[PDB]
Amino acid sequence: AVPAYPFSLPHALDLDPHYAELRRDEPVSRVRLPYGEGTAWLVTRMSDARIVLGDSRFSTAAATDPATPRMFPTPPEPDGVLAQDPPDHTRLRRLVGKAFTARRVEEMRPRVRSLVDSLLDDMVAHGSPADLVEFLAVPFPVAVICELLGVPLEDRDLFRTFSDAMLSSTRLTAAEIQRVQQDFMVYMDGLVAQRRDAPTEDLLGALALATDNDDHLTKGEIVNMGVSLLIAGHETSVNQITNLVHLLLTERKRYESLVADPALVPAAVEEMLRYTPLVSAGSFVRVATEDVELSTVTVRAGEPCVVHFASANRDEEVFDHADELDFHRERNPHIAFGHGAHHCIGAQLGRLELQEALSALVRRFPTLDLAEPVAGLKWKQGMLIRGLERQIVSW
Ligand code: HEM
Ligand SMILES: CC[C@H]1OC(=O)[C@H](C)[C@@H](O)[C@H](C)[C@@H](O)[C@@H](C)C[C@@H](C)C(=O)[C@H](C)[C@@H](O)[C@H]1C
Repeated sequence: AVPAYPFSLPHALDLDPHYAELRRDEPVSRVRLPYGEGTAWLVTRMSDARIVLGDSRFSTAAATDPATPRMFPTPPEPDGVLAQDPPDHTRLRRLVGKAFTARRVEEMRPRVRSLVDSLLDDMVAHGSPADLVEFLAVPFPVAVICELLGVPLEDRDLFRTFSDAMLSSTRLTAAEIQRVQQDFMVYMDGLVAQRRDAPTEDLLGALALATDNDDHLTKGEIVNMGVSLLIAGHETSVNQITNLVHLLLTERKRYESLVADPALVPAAVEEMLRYTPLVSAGSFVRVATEDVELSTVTVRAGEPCVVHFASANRDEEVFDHADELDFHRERNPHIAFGHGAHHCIGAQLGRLELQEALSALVRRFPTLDLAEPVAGLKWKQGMLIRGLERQIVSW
């Protein structure tokens, strides 16, 4: 009876035109998600998005029930941050949030700028043409989160594999993913356990203290924070570097406009954050705990809702010429980093990383162009997020 969401297999970074139709004439529409049972409201507009994400009457904890609609094979892990409601959620985030403040993240620009340069030095050693993914997109975020978290850099292939499986949408089965979660939890649990009598000066260390020094928080929750930070810490930024670079080079003018004014980069990062559907479709589901008014509908208590971040970021009531990509927007109140209690904790880290990668490239490689055809570009399929597996560039 009700439409299947996602509405189509994704292509590149392009939005299904049905989102625009929905925004205009049915901003809160009912849908059938690929897993779980029953039905959920899809929220396509910014005003409503902020209510689902921002309001205390929406619970993510309530979506841990296997019967709830969701975008992924496995029932959500109860111990994950996305599934915690405040105040427990607040305490959990407090454990680690100090290190992610705008101010602390800013402290890293120097380590991060060196790291980027070093990895771009190794790209020039190789010489054009080269795979931007191989040389920059993967190794840069991976190094940063490894050094931040205190995760062995030699284990990249291990945690990348794990992380890719947990961000599966259509690709893997419930059992394959459920398998990987236990391995990953055991891996992380072993990693924090190494600090029982070898305390470290890193997040995993702080995480280890919390497991032997906390009454409010379970060990499952504390350990799962480590896996959430490690998955997110690289999966987002790695794909997001390729996404911005794709958007820049497909219409060379954009890349050209940044070479002209490298101070634009930060605003262009914020723009491309708004434009890009990093989350391919949907979001972690929020279940209403009381009736809640949206634009066109009152969501009833127990009814699930899901948000498409990218569609809210194409809302014509809040962005002028929203279907157009523009680095000179005066205001840009996007929700590329979500909104409310679960606003991404690495928003400042992601920004730092994207700024520094894009700056360095725009300074150093003015003659950067896509050295493979747009048609054969290998976008990743059946994962909850989008990005390229390779990006061969010439200079
Ligand atoms: C370009 C970079 C990034 C983008 C676009 C991005 C996007 C998002 C979005 C949209 C959410 C909201 C999910 C929801 O509430 O339904 C989110 C949550 C999250 N992000 Fe990110 N993110 C980025 C970078 C990072 C980084 C670098 C880390 C970690 C180092 C990270 C860790 C997280 C975590 C843990 C959450 C969930 C926290 C919670 O449940 O409260 N993200 N991110
Ligand atoms: C339905 C789409 C979402 O994926 C999920 O909910 C996944 C099942 C989460 O368990 C993933 C693996 C967690 O590690 C996140 C903390 C990663 C972080 C980057 C995000 O929050 C991300 C935006 C995420 O919410 C969306 C991709």
